[PDB]
Amino acid sequence: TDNTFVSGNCDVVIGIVNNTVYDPLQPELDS
Amino acid sequence: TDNTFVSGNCDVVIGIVNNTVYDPLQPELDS
Repeated sequence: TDNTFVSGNCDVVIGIVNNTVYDPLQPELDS
Repeated sequence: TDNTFVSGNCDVVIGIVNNTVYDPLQPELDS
């Protein structure tokens, strides 16, 4: 999430691909 | 907080206005 920005939806961009975007706040939830 | 930067106080800038700055970390800590 720090290296990318969320804009629009996935049905707009032409050629978009699916991949897992790492979120650094998720593993911190266990604290 | 990610789209803005914290500098100085509110008594310096001329024309500053009051609003609610959304912190994405609030729902993460509550969840």
